[PDB]
Amino acid sequence: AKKALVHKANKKPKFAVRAYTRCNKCGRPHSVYRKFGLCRICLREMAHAGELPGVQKSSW
Amino acid sequence: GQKIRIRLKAYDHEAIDASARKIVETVTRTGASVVGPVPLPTEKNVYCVIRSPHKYKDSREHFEMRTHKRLIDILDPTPKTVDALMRIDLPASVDVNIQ
Amino acid sequence: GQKINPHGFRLGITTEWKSRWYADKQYKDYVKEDVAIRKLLATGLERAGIADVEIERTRDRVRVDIHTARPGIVIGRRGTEADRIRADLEKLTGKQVQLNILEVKNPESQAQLVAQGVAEQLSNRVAFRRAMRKAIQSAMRQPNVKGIRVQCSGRLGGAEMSRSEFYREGRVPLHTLRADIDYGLYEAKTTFGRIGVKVWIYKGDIVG
Amino acid sequence: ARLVGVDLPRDKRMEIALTYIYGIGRTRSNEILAATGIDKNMRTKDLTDDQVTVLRDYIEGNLKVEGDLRREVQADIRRKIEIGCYQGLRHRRGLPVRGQRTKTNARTRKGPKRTI
Amino acid sequence: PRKGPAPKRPLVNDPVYGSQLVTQLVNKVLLEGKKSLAERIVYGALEQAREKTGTDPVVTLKRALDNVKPALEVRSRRVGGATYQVPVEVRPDRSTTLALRWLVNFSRQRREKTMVERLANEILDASNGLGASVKRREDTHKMAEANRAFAHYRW
Amino acid sequence: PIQTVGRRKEAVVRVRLVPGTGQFNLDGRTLENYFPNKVHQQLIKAPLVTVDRVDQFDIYAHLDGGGPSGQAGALRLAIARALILVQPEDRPALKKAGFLTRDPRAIERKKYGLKKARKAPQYSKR
RNA sequence: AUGUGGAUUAAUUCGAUGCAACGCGAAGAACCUUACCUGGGUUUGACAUGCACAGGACGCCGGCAGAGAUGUCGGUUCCCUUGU
RNA sequence: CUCAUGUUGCCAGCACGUUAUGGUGGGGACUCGUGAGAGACUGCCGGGGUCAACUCGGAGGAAGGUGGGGAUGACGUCAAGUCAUCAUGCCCCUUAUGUCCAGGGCUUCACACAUGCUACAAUGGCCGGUACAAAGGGCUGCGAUGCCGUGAGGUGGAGCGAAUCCUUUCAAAGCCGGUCUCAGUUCGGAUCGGGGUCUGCAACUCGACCCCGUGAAGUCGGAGUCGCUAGUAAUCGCAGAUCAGCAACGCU
Ligand SMILES: [Mg+2]
Ligand SMILES: [Mg+2]
Ligand SMILES: [Mg+2]
Ligand SMILES: [Mg+2]
Ligand SMILES: [Mg+2]
Ligand SMILES: [Mg+2]
Ligand SMILES: [Mg+2]
Ligand SMILES: [Mg+2]
Ligand SMILES: [Mg+2]
Ligand SMILES: [Mg+2]
Ligand SMILES: [Mg+2]
Ligand SMILES: [Mg+2]
Ligand SMILES: [Mg+2]
Ligand SMILES: [Mg+2]
Ligand SMILES: [Mg+2]
Ligand SMILES: [Mg+2]
Ligand SMILES: [Mg+2]
Ligand SMILES: [Mg+2]
Ligand SMILES: [Mg+2]
Ligand SMILES: [Mg+2]
Ligand SMILES: [Mg+2]
Ligand SMILES: [Mg+2]
Ligand SMILES: [Mg+2]
Ligand SMILES: [Mg+2]
Ligand SMILES: [Mg+2]
Ligand SMILES: [Mg+2]
Ligand SMILES: [Mg+2]
Ligand SMILES: [Mg+2]
Ligand SMILES: [Mg+2]
Ligand SMILES: [Mg+2]
Ligand SMILES: [Mg+2]
Ligand SMILES: [Mg+2]
Ligand SMILES: [Zn+2]
Repeated sequence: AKKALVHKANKKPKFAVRAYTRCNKCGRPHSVYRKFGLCRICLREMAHAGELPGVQKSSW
Repeated sequence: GQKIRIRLKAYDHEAIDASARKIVETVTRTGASVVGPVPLPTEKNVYCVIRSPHKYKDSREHFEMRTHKRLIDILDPTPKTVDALMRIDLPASVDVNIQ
Repeated sequence: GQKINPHGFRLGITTEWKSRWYADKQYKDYVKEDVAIRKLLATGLERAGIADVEIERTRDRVRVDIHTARPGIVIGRRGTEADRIRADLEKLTGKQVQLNILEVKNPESQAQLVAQGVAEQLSNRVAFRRAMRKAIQSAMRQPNVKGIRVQCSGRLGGAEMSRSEFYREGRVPLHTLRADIDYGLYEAKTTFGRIGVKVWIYKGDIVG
Repeated sequence: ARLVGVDLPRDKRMEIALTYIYGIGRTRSNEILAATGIDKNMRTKDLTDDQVTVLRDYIEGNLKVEGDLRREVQADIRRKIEIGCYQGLRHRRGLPVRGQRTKTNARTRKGPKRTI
Repeated sequence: PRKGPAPKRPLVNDPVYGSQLVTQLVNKVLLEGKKSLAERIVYGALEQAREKTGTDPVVTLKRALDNVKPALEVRSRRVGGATYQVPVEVRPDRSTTLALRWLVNFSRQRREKTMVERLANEILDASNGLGASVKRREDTHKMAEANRAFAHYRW
Repeated sequence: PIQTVGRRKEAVVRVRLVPGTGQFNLDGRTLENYFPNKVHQQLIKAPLVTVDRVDQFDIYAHLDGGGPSGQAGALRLAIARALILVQPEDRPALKKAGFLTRDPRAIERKKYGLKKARKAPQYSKR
């Protein structure tokens, strides 16, 4: 993720259309989830770190 | 007849039980009608994730958003009771919604 | 992949959670601030081993608990690093916050502490054999831990090739969820590149 | 039967018989039957010539069908192919203009499966 | 099946008549899991046959089952570079199973515009010996009884 | 007051009995007008004929979960259980019939990497 | 309907190829995502840190010229204190 | 199964409802909701078993012998994949291989392979009537009743950060009646013409959806090849999610 692209994304768009997540920790165009505000492998790593209020393994 | 609804708002079963215990003890001490911590359907969110980058989509990992809610309908809302629950401090685990 | 994270697997029954709160609309803001603070504190504090972190939050106020093997440089007797970190949090706009510092009981049985120490010795001069033997011996010395395993994978000694090796001693029921297991890791510094190390620690079991 | 150069079916539901005519589809047949008051369940064996006259009146007064549609559609197609629109370019090239998966599908406009 | 016998399901009984064979019929007529419509079609075909023949439905069905129930099947075994055809006796369960499955899978095809009438017509043909089930039993018997010899393997 | 419950494949029904006549009240509509499938009526009627005490009890049914088969089976098992609940002297016969044992099998976990249940995508080794 | 080889185009970005790639990244391409092209510039910089040389401005709201980024002109102007 | 336990959730049993229904006063007698506990441990019997492990059969019980399904990847293999998540050693550009928009391309297209949907039709299509599920999302969002529109959709906008309010009283197959009598068909849906909406600064490449015209191919499929042993196979609907729209038949 080019820092130029990250800065352009975070800067207020000239139009409301140019808005996207770009996971903040690592800025990934794809594979980002809004509710957790982080990318996909990023969320997995953070969950294995275990500092997230609610993420736990699912089985039933 | 006036009734005050208290919504208990958090994940952990142990934390919710402890919060219900503290609230019930405070109400019993203050002398107000309390039914108890009525159980509520536990909302369970599911989020699935693959375990690898760049394909291998057949393997994934799961999650839950396990939220516990309890209903405590305390009748006869004594003023001193209201101040007692307002001043009560609870662990950051559970969220208290007074309504 | 070979082994899932034992900590992540055992969050439910055995281990505990390092941050507790539950709010939805601003949850993204919560995670954003938490990640920013964690990364900047990791970048800043390197002299003192920040073993664990913990975030307790209610409404605007937030509290942080950090575990280290020694607070001598964590907090100055006057509070130099203390008010420094206070300044970092204030310009991060943490609202109401305070710092709690706790020293580990047995630093030699802590996953992050031992891994970081052995890795620092390796990055400095220590050969992997001597470093890992010291780690294993010092960890097994305490009668609290009876089964511990440590692994380091990378170009050992600067070779143009990556080894896969480890030494085990005791019992590590990874597939036993009742087992009390502590996991760690860290990305070492080397002029030739980077090397990863993973550590498994078992400390008794919980029944009930 | 016979209807505006379109052979009315000997025995079929009028909603399909009229659809047999070029310019009408099931929906328009239903609406036409409702407007003219004729039901959509009888047979052609009860057909009456006065009814045929009334359908002809209504159709010629409130619809365009057959040769007029042919000429209009051809005129529009030729106009847009003449203008140079991307629609006309696709028409000339023999490929769909809507932009579907013209690589794997579009065999309809590419003709039966021909192998290199 | 490499440890032993898999327990068989004790299917329910048809109340109106009282024959598990009819239930088996309906299960075989079951496509996409629509048992209500399957029972509807079975009733339609059986009523058609009833009004066609003036005979007890249970008696006619038993007659058809007995007429179209085989008593020997052929097994294929390859030894010495080629496959061989070898027969083996079957139980009454297998016999009725084959009979019902044939009847159904060959009433599936006829082209008189209604499978509901197809079922009854083929039941009548099986009863009177003209059924395609009768034909299939004939050809399978041809194939089997052409080879009593390969039974020496007894495999 | 006698009550019985039935849970299977998400099919759940609350069943109330009465020694009165054998009238059927399924959410206010009789059994005849409620899901008129001969197989379903057979399954509902089976337990009472098994007990051989037909037209000696009345029922009040409230159903939830599942479709027609699910509700029919849940109610059937409901009467099967309530019969023993009221009178345990028929337990040997009703257990020999197997009515008391609810069928403990329902929708299984849909596992990732599979189209549904335990089927798998079409396989090609070329 | 979309993925994949392949050919054509100024671009047809790139990665992935049997079991274990192929409605796989891509869980949404009119501008962004966009890493590729013909097409106007631009440059210690769009984007931060620190050493020097001049600044109280930076920073804020509008009009004209343009196909837009381009630059010019109008409105307000630093918080500390004599070191910054 | 026992206990605790009645509101937004239920009604045994009393009253009002009087057409709109537990709708309303009332009540845990049950599910319902989620906490604690119990229960399957060959527990007991016979046969055999080396009197040992264990098997088969029988009573009990809900299940009998890992009751069912998930998570859980042993040492290692393939220098297997991923410097385009991230970070990382070396080299390479720096007045450029950096920077912004002077728009367009990422789908283009004579052809095959990979996995699905639509069907090829009567156990069905179409037309009218008619009952049943779970789980889940909702703030610069979900979105009531109402009006205008065939229908996308517009006006207006209650209730909801939320068992409540919107996702229709969340349905489809299911059941009743009418048409179709085996047709390239009332099956069948693409392709193409003309008229609109929505998101958005602007829909030509290069979106989605609606209406009208369009009527092609196509008859269970060639060798060989996939999966499937209990709610399994098959068939139907629904929702989470990336999103502003939308190629959403995809994944879950
Ligand atoms: Mg966007
Ligand atoms: Mg992200
Ligand atoms: Mg797939
Ligand atoms: Mg299923
Ligand atoms: Mg595959
Ligand atoms: Mg590529
Ligand atoms: Mg390949
Ligand atoms: Mg797919
Ligand atoms: Mg852009
Ligand atoms: Mg009640
Ligand atoms: Mg191994
Ligand atoms: Mg490698
Ligand atoms: Mg690179
Ligand atoms: Mg790098
Ligand atoms: Mg790196
Ligand atoms: Mg492009
Ligand atoms: Mg593209
Ligand atoms: Mg593409
Ligand atoms: Mg493949
Ligand atoms: Mg259809
Ligand atoms: Mg209807
Ligand atoms: Mg209805
Ligand atoms: Mg459930
Ligand atoms: Mg209307
Ligand atoms: Mg045909
Ligand atoms: Mg069609
Ligand atoms: Mg059609
Ligand atoms: Mg054909
Ligand atoms: Mg063949
Ligand atoms: Mg098996
Ligand atoms: Mg379908
Ligand atoms: Mg989205
Ligand atoms: Zn991330």
